[PDB]
Amino acid sequence: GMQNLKADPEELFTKLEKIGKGSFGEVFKGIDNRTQKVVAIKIIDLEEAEDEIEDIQQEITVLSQCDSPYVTKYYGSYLKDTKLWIIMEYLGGGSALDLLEPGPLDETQIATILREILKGLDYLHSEKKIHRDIKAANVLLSEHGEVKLADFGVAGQLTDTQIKRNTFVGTPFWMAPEVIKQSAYDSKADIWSLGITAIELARGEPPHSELHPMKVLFLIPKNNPPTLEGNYSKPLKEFVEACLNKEPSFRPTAKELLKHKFILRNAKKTSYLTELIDRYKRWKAEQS
Ligand SMILES: CN1CCN(CCOc2cc(OC3CCOCC3)c3c(Nc4c(Cl)ccc5c4OCO5)ncnc3c2)CC1
Repeated sequence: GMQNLKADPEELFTKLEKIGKGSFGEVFKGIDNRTQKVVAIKIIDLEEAEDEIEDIQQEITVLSQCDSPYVTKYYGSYLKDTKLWIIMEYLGGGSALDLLEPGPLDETQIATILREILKGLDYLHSEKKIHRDIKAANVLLSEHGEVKLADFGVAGQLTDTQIKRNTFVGTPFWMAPEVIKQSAYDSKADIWSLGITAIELARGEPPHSELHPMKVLFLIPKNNPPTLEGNYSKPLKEFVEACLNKEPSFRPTAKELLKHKFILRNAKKTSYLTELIDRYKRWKAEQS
């Protein structure tokens, strides 16, 4: 099971104020009392959240096996009475979805964000892991513009005896057709979700965003794949099209997409993304 579970978290960390909800539990800011670095603490009431427990175990397992600058760093899991503390690196720049709220991105920002997402997917997929919930809300940034994949709550693991998954998980607007159909699928599902995320970064919202999620559960397998419509560069449109193939084996790998024209021509230093982070802080501060 979970061999490296720890105890007595408050000997090592200080729990500070609530900073969000992780659907499983609450998320708190915290301090590593050893380094004085800020951490993010997700507290899960084990007494309450009873059948997502197998998902909790899954999230912990996957995280404890990841070591990448492009994946939210995992400190450890701590048992404390009826509570499980999952302690991770704090990322202060908000999510990519947050950064969209004040207005449109330009294609340099879109490419920069996508390139780092792609480095994350390359890492995960090389580790036979599948994120299965790629969307802007699960892409978090440090206050200086580093970009990491977050929320491994439904991440899947492939093995020598299980080469495909088939579980119905993810977020409907971003889900690949084969996942909705619960066919046998793999990392190529993440590549479809990446394509929807590209549209989301460009347009602000995924295709079908105004419809009830249950509707899209039939629309996505039925309809032709979405395309990126509007006045965007040809390489961006082709990048999206490449990802959004109904046939999974025809989608490129993350490795391959890192050499796409759109990425090569437009991605720049992640530090430039602090402009976006500042735009959000400004916007959020004057929001009524
Ligand atoms: C103007 N600003 C307001 C302050 N803000 C800081 C952003 O704060 C976070 C919030 C987190 O919680 C998430 C809840 C789900 O949506 C995304 C935000 C962070 C986070 N969450 C987290 C997730 Cl998603 C999954 C497992 C976890 C987690 O914490 C420990 O275990 N992780 C890291 N940093 C967070 C910072 C800036 C803008």
